[PDB]
Amino acid sequence: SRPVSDTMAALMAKGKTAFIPYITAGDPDLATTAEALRLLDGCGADVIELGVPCSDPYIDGPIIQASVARALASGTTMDAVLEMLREVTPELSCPVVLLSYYKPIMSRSLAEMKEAGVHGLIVPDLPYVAAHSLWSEAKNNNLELVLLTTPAIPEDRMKEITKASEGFVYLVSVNGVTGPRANVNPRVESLIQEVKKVTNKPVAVGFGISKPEHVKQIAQWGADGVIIGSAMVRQLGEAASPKQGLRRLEEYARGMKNALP
Repeated sequence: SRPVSDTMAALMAKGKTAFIPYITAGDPDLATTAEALRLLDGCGADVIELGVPCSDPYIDGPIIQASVARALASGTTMDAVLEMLREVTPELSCPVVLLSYYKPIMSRSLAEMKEAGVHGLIVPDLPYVAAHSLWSEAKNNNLELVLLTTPAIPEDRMKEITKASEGFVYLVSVNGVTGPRANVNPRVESLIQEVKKVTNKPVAVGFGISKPEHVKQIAQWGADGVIIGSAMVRQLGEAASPKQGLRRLEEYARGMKNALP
């Protein structure tokens, strides 16, 4: 797979928004996760966000919250995920971005991760104190650390964020937690511009997106990518069964993909 920064940069040269879906590793089970990764890839995922479950996913609404509990129950662990990606990534044409809270990745060497074929990593609650640590650690293992910025971040810290991030800038669309939301926050419109004004890094928007008109709007506004999670879990994870679940994901993923062309 080509690097995330690379994948993002090629898209923007052709003036396009990246389709970046997100599912929870282990929901329903690692075996279903794999297959799902291929569907999304076959559907058009330019980048795939894979969530690693942890005991306290607090920057997550109830939909993902439920997705994690299932993940833990089925027996998913960081060790297992990578083992799963190691044999699956060589099949994926797009890079995979691992997403997990600081807790599960603090006392861990990032070598095993790069071995699994993972390209990027996102840590929502990354303490300001360990930020340079993880940062130096990621780049030493050729893992692009994707930092987030939300509406609450002042103009100046946002510039710093944009400068230290790698792969793309994860622009959180709201201050609340992950979850549906019927309308795209209006602040995102000007915020996108504000970010692209002080940085040439790819700018991707996340949180909320769960309808085509959302992807259509955020794209027209200039975003370089749209990240969609809760809406994607709601299809594969809450389905009455793995089988149906994958079907729904296929039907939903393709639908969100057409809203871009």
